[PDB]
Amino acid sequence: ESPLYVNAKQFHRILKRRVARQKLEEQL
Amino acid sequence: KEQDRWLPIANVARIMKLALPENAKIAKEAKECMQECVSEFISFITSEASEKCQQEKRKTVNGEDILFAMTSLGFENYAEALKIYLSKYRE
Amino acid sequence: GTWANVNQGLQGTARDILTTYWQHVINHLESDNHDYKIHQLPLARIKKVMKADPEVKMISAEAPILFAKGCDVFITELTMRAWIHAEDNKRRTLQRSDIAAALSKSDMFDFLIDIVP
Repeated sequence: ESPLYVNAKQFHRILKRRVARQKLEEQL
Repeated sequence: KEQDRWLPIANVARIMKLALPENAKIAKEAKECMQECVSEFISFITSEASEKCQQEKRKTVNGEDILFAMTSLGFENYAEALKIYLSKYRE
Repeated sequence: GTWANVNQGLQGTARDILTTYWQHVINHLESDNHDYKIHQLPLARIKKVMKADPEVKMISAEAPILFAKGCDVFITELTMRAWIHAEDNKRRTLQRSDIAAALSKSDMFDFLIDIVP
């Protein structure tokens, strides 16, 4: 449902995309 | 500028239709989901390439940068297949 | 192997079909006589998705061209993977939950966890 560990090659980029998406959503 | 984040749904749905047998239907929410998935595919890979570019103080993201990002992020099959396409485009 | 993602999480007939689709893709990409003008997804819209990222500066024409091809393949293979679940439920309509089920079969799709929880 919500795993702690995901694809090791993708994890850090996933976190970085979450930050980027939050910034975009603030802009609206 | 907000709508820039997503590929056009009509084009996405068209590719989906061709991926399915002629008798198949696609739900509204499936088309929208796919639009979001493939749009994220671009942004996810692009972000990886972009950061490497920024770190190296380079200004242009090129084809090799996309392929490199693809293999870094675990899309090795995409990177290998598209390497063919890139070299052909550059000859 | 470099081709592990082609059938990761797939079994039987579904495995064979996705493998065959990838062979079809590879053979196409190895082809000459490519028209770099005609795409199912517009190069300009691909480039706009890329530029939505404020970190991106200049983009070589190569990059949207590669994404145009890669995105076609991505949509097709994910749609085909999703279709397995529709057929397993004896349905002719592809639903969102079918895409969600397909995603959970391969860790290649982990990047979509926030898009399709």
